[PDB]
Amino acid sequence: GTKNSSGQIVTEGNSWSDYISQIDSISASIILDTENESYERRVTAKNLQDPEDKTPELTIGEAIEKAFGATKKDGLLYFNDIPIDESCVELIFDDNT
Amino acid sequence: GTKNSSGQIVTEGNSWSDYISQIDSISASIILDTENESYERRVTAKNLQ
Amino acid sequence: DEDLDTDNDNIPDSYERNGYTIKDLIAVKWEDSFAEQGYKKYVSNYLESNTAGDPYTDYEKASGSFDKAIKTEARDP
Repeated sequence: GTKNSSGQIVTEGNSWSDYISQIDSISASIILDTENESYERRVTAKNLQDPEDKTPELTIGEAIEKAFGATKKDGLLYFNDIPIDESCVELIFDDNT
Repeated sequence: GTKNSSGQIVTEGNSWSDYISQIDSISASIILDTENESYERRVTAKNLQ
Repeated sequence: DEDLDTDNDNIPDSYERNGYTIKDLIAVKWEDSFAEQGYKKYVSNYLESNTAGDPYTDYEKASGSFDKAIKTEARDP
């Protein structure tokens, strides 16, 4: 949904398909799973190879803190009174990453 | 195919039928045949009348 | 000395001579001490805009502001 000049929004001719692949070309995929729901986000990264690219980069802990709305409490990370660390969950990577 | 002002070309609503007969009204037809292919061209002539 | 015939938004001398380089969305002269920075060299055409029959022009193709899913070796014209 996007709004034109008259203040109303329109959903006609605006597909979601023609923004899929581009996002999956430039982003990292982060999947969280609690015991009730799941969450899946895409965060943009910095291609370090080509030097005209100006994208402000982060680390993976910063990206987890930024993507989900998660409070830094005493240095650690808390999300809906759940502790999230590198020491208190299970991390799953595929072999290339 | 013809190109508009934005540099891209369009093929929609441009038929080839509505230029057939006019060409066949004003041209001479030349057919060459070699032993591998054939070629057929139309060259305009001069109505002397 | 900006006598570009086609409006491909770039210097015809930097077209026909040595080359050029898109930096900060502008086209500057090709330097010989730029390969170490990560930049590359592009050589193109001036008498026509789309010098490979792509749907995009040279300025759309060098500065990669055309589609982000295109692989990076399809950047040079």
